[PDB]
Amino acid sequence: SCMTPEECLGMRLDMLMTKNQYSKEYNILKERGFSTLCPPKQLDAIEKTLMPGTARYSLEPDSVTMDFHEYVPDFPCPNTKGVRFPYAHAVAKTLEELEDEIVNGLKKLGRDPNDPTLVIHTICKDGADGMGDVSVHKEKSDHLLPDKALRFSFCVLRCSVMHKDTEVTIYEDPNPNSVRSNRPVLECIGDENDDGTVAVCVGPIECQRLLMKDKIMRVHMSDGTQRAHYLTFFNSMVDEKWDRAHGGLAGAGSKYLCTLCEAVRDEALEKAGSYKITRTLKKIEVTASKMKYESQEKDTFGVKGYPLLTTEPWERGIDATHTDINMGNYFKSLIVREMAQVHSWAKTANVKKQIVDAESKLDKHLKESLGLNPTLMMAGNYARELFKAEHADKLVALVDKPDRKSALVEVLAKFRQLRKVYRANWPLNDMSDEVRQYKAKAVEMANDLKTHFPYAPCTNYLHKVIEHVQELIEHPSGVGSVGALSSEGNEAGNKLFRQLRLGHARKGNTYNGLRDVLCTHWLYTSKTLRDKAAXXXXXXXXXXXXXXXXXXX
Amino acid sequence: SCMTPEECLGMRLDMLMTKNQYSKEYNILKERGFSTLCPPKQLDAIEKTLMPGTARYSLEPDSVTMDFHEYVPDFPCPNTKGVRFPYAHAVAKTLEELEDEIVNGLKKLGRDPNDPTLVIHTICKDGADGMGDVSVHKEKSDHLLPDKALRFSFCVLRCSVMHKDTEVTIYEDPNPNSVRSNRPVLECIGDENDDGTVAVCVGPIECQRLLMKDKIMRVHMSDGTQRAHYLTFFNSMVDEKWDRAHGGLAGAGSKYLCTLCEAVRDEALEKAGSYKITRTLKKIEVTASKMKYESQEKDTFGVKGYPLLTTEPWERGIDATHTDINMGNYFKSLIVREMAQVHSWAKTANVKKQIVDAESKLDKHLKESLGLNPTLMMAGNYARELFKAEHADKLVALVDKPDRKSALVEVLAKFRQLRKVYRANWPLNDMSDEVRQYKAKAVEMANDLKTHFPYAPCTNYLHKVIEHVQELIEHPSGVGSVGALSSEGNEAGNKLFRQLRLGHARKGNTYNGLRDVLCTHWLYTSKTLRDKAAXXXXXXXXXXXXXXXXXXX
Amino acid sequence: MSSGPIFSSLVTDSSRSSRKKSDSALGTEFTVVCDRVPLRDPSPTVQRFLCFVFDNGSGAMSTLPIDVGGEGISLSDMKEVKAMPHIASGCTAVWGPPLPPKPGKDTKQVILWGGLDKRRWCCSNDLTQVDITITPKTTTAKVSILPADKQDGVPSPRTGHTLVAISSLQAILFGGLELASRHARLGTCAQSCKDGYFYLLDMTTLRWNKLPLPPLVPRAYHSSTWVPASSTMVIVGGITYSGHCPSERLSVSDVVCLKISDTSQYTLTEIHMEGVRDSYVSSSSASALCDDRFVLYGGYHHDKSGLHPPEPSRDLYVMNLQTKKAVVHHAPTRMASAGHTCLRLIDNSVVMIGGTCKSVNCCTNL
Amino acid sequence: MSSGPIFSSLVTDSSRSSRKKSDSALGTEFTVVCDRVPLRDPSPTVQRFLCFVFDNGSGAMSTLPIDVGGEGISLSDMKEVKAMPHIASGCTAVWGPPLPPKPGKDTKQVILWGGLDKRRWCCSNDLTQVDITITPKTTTAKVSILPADKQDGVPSPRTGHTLVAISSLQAILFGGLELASRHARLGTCAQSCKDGYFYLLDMTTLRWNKLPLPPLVPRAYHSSTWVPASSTMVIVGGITYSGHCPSERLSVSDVVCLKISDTSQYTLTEIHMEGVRDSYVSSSSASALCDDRFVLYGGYHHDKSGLHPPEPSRDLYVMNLQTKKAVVHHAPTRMASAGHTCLRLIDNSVVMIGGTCKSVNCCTNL
DNA sequence: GGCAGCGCGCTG
DNA sequence: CACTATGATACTT
DNA sequence: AAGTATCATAGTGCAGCGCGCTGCC
DNA sequence: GGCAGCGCGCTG
DNA sequence: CACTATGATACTT
DNA sequence: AAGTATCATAGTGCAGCGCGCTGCC
Ligand SMILES: [Ca+2]
Ligand SMILES: [Ca+2]
Ligand SMILES: [Zn+2]
Ligand SMILES: [Zn+2]
Repeated sequence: SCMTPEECLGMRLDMLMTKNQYSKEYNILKERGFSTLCPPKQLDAIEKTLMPGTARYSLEPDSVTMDFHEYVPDFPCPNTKGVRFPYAHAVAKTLEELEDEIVNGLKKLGRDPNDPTLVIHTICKDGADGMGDVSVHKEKSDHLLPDKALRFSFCVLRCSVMHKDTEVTIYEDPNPNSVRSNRPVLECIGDENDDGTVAVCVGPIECQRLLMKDKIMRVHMSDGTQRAHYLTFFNSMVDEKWDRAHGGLAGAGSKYLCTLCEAVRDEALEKAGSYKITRTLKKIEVTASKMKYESQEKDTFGVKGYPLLTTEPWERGIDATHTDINMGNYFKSLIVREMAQVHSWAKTANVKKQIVDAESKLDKHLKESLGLNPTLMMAGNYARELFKAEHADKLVALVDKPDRKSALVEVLAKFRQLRKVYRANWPLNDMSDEVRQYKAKAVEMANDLKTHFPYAPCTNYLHKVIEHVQELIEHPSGVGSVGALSSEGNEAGNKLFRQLRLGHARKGNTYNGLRDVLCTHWLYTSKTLRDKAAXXXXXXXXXXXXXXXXXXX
Repeated sequence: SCMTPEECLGMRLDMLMTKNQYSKEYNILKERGFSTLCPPKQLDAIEKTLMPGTARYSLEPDSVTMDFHEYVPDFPCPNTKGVRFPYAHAVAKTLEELEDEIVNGLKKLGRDPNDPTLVIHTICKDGADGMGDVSVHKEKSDHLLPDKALRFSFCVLRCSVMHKDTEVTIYEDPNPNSVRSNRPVLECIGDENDDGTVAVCVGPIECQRLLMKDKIMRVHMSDGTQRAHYLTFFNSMVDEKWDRAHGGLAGAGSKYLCTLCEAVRDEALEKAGSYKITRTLKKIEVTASKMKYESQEKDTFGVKGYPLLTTEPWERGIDATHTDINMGNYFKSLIVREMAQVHSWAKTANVKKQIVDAESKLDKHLKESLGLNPTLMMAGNYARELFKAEHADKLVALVDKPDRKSALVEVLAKFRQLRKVYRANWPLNDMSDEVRQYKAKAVEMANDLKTHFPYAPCTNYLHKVIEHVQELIEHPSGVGSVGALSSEGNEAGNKLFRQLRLGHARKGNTYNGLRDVLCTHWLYTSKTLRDKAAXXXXXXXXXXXXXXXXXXX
Repeated sequence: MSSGPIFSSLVTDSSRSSRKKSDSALGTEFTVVCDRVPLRDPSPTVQRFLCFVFDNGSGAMSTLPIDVGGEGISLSDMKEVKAMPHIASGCTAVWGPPLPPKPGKDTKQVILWGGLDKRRWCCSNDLTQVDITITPKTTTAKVSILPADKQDGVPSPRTGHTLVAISSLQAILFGGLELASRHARLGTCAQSCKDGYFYLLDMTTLRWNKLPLPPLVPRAYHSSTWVPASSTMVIVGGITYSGHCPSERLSVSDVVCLKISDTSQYTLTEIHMEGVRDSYVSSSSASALCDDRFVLYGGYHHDKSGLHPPEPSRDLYVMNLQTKKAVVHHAPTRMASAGHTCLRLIDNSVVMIGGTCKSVNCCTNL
Repeated sequence: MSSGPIFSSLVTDSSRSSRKKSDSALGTEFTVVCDRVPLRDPSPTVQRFLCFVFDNGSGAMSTLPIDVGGEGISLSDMKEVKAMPHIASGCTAVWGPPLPPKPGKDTKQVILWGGLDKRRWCCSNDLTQVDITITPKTTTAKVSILPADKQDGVPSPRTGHTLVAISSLQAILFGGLELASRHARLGTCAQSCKDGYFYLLDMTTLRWNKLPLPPLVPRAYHSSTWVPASSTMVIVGGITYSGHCPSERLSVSDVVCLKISDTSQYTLTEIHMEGVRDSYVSSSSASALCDDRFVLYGGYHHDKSGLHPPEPSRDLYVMNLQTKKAVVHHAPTRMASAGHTCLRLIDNSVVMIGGTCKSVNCCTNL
């Protein structure tokens, strides 16, 4: 008759049904008298079960993100309000989840409850990015809230290095670059350009991350027997504007373009391949103990750096998904430059009229067969149309003088052929000859720009394509890819963040409401829930491919 | 065991549960095997029942809003796409709803199935207003879609004039200025400033409305017996920017300020009380048959008019709810003008610095006890704080020289005392001495501005307060109010309009998706549904007022 | 000199004009005369086409001249004179009767007829006289709207056409109908209502005396311009009263006063041609002329679907109707970006070609 | 002349300055000297306080002078000279040793000590020398950051204070501590760690020789400024190491070198006063001086809650500590909008008062 | 030796 | 060569 | 008549900065 | 007699 | 003196 | 231990136009 509360809790989340609506449906089928879903007092018992902070290591949830006094304005507290977790409990509660997966994951060997025997080598990733223009409330105070929010989350990818000579991957979380495998850590209302605050909220999380990393742990008193793990991370969701203003460097660059190598702006040459690692801190001190702007000024700098270098592990950083936007802003720009017979990238007073008019003509012509409404701030759906295997002739159809047309399609064709390296979730398990030839293939692709075009602008992502990808995937003890290591799982999460706040969560008080954003957003992404909900068997129709016909319909 | 489909259809709408989510919950409790809600194939049978166009008068739904050819571009078709209904079917289907209400509404007389005996005198209202900045799709064409939308809906208020000498109101729809009693007629994607299109979509709806109005009808072959009605309407949701650019007149005015009277800009006198009615059309023809800009130029004009006067019944128009914004922009402006000792409303190069600095001081001081984040485009929630019975001292606390402080609070106190006339749903059933003295009371309120202030600006709504309210409510055969005749039910409906489109309805094709907006938004507001759903009895606690204590908690 | 190059004329930088780049040539209708007082180039050489490229209401700004000099095209003036009470897409007919001259300026009378409404979305028969007068360095304007009071034998108000006439007081021809929606009409306005009539329109006496003929009913939406010099006037296709049957044209139709020393013997004939492919009209407008032949544009710059033939496209068709062996050839087709909205610029005994467009503000030249 | 009016000085129209209306006086720390070279008014009458009102990093723009002339206040210059590598809310100590003069310009040495970090959010002990030199119509600057290499007897880096000293090479006093968060500290940083020590700081030889005394532990967050003319220096309240016990002060505390002809006999005493109400400090800053007494602001322009007393508010307190009958009265309190952030401007044997604020850029005058 | 404009390109 | 989201409807079961 | 599959696409990544010239001091 | 700026105030 | 929407929790049943 | 009631507030109303001066022709 009556039911299981975990079934109801799994039922609620895929609806994104707010709590009062579930109470209303419970009351309706109660008043009609149907043996049905559980009451919410049966829910909020086990709602505190899945909250973090219920394990041990190698009691109030939802801690305030200020953690100092109120009545004494001696510290200049910056304008920020939000809720965070302790990071280690957030690691451990996710570790409680995949325990049963490891049980069916320790196959072809077994020997499962052997604690000092088989130590599991897991590896994950994290990152943070800001927001823009979320609504502001009454706030009853004497200082505003600057419109924006910070979020910090982290995923889980692999769990096998330290295994046998038959070192075999046993769990990959098959999506993996998405929502519903992103566990939240930090939500706060703040701002990051006149920043002041990342050292208040995000700073101590990284100072905890240093104590986390590179250590054998045990999920202490898990469930009956324990289970050990070796935690490893990979910080690469820190896309370029975040990269340098807290990785010490300077954003637009104009002297050193990469946050991995040392390279001149004006080099379209073969390679750099240098891998600066944490040296810059020492070159802070030489600027700090001697003549801040007048010592070693553009003299010893492998790369310019103002501050003393927040978040730590700088030998690993690139994104994949957040390069298609700059690749599109590169190639559509090149097509516009080709459209009117101009040269020398600029907006000169007798050239930019031709440039803007040809760009408007390209916009209307691309509208007459495809879609481009906006002009600025390209979207990834507009990116993927510009690299699909079809529609290549439609992107060049106004370009006369067909030799330039053939070369312009040929460079894009090289780009399609060699684009499959990144935004592939697992290379080294596919396309491995392309993986072992991609450096020479990308040198050829830059060579095609080198001879058919005298322009050669090298923006901040071409140097992250024609180098820093072959050796990056090739590198030992990393992961061996960039695609599954990307940063789209936060961004669709940001699509949820307005959606879980703008008329979803507690309203009427800012700090009391953002906590209820974070609580249900933590409950949204437990795999223990999504394995228990929405898991049925659809009616089979012989793999939905063919009777013997009709690849479509 | 199994259930009623109307119960399920009422269950879905208060959730705003999208159709696939209901299919998902049906599949989940089906796979768990619980005798529960109906399948969606049981829904879409009776989903076509409640659609309009299933009665007769005194078969495809969802007609296209172009209704001419495609292959022949001879007419310059303007950029617009949307879905409308035939208006008369939309009247009749709502008439099918309240039939059972009339059955229990014909009380203390009875004589219910007597068709030529008791003719029911109903009366309603309508109006339209635009939108702003809704997302644009691919559209696969050679012309854009200008970001915006038009909506047109209509309510139902009263149903008793032509009854006995004991002429008694029998149904009032108790909310009534809200959503869930607004039935849609027109949704379209268009624009109204470089308009062209209101004569395409809205125009024929008003040309149908002329054939509708002032006629005894019968809801032909209703349910067993028929039922007659006498339809009457009242177009007043047409707030000021809509009022003149299709009521012929000129928006800012500066010579004639009211769309009911003929009045000079520079008259803060006793009254006007003139009631121009449809005369302007004749003064179009005298400008049309003679010397368009050089005949009767500011000579015969009771009011300036360029065009030949769209939508008809111009003797009735004002809003109540959309005056609090201009009243707040009046009174906060007056408080700012009082804050620094200035005169003569302007922004002079030696005065507007004082004005802006005092306004910023007032903004920060009001922030230190209450809330005002923005500057432009005031909201009604910010309006109602400026007229609440408390907080009056906090709005004047920076104003020194306490005689001006006392007068400034006194004028607002007159405004609170005499504000209860409008935004009351039914005067002539309450506050009737205020109703019979409000003209002299408002003359006194304008007299208070007259003597304690030498400024006297008369904006376009003070003339709609100190006149055109007493006689408007007093007028025979109207309704006898302005408050329940207001225009907020559209605007919260606009809060639903993004909400039923932005990731709710059909997506991927504009015209096919906006139809599914309109269909579920028509299904959202049937009273036959909301009487069948969400109607339970809460657990009583002796009217939730007192045991004998504690007016709060 | 026929068969001359493209001449994409020089665009406007919006430096001293309004914020449109002069791209508002969509939905425009105007006239132009080779006329004196060279107030845009006071030179002893440059004969100048005087012009007012805007004569509309809801299409654009109210009225506007242009810098069509002798050879080149630029800006020379910006008006909003008599700011928009005017007509929708209507016509722009033959010049009115001349006035007594003045020491320094010349007089013009413009007739405007037919069109939609920007306010009612229905028919309109706004007979409109506009007085235009040109002195150096400025002009003036007067408006004379005349509704049906002065009108005698009122024709049915209707959609679209052009109008041609002998230069004083004579016949003005062949409007194009609307299937207008009225009260109780809004369902299935794809019907077919018809007049198809001659009407002689005296310019001063406002009287549409319909000339006697057994009426050829179909094909009244487009036409050509009346020709001098052993005169003729031709109608071209574009309509079947319904919006459902195409107008794939392989012949023409001559409306001409037969003995032009008086105004008599109004007959009608059709002449098949040396047809290149098919489908003379792309359901759009050509209507322009030449000195011994026609200049007929009109094709699809963008291939909106012809109903039965997959024929029509943006090229130029030139008809040798003046020859008794009436044939059709082509000039070398200057396949620019143009098409589907052209307006004329003719000259007798010589080829001098101008034209406008929708928003590709350019020049069609032959 | 003490007890003079408000003098809300004249605001900046942002016509030739940056886009801040000079309202960026929040979180600022500076010095000022009555000094020659009247480069802002070359007159034989107007003696001028020379000043550089910005000496900060993350608080504002990097550095900035001001048009404090003889009497009135305006703008005269806008800098971003040595653009922001500098310190957070730290101190701004006593002027450094003078340099050999030059024909046309004068030399200055500024010491900066203590403060937060805009990048690490922890302690910092940035001992900073800044060379300042003023010629007419422009200046120059040099930066000399010195970390702990040249530092001998390094004190614990800490939150906030002011620093006073005899004009050359002598004792510089009483920083204010942080309950700093470290690794494994983030829960309950409401503890109490203490030093409470004298330290004599030679300006040239970077050595914090801690002067011997049995240490009064509490009350090191605010203080006053050292006074000449039978010298004295006073500490004022504001802290109980915890952020949980208030600092309702009814007495003062004299730190003074006893026999100032040498630098010896460092003692300590407290003196109760003619207390007006209670609670000398509103948990904020006064620290300013006068010529025979003190000028002590600091009260709540906005009443943030005192913990135990409901006493503190925006008025001026003036202490008669120079009198052996040490009493407390008031000057007539110019209750302007000011409060809670004041910086000093003193002069010997006369009352000449200036001050800044958070964003109400004004002048405190007595 | 600065120095504050254009003037724009980098990534948002 | 992100995934997750929407509602008819044509084509299997 | 029940049940997927297919069709096309929206959602969200949303200003500082740092050059490189320039006369121009 | 226009006439196109400020210059802003009306209602959005 | 619009109504409808959100989630604890204090106070009734 | 079940059930309302209370607490505070977000949501949506989101550029044309028409004066009234002005020298300025
Ligand atoms: Ca971001
Ligand atoms: Ca609106
Ligand atoms: Zn690199
Ligand atoms: Zn009026």
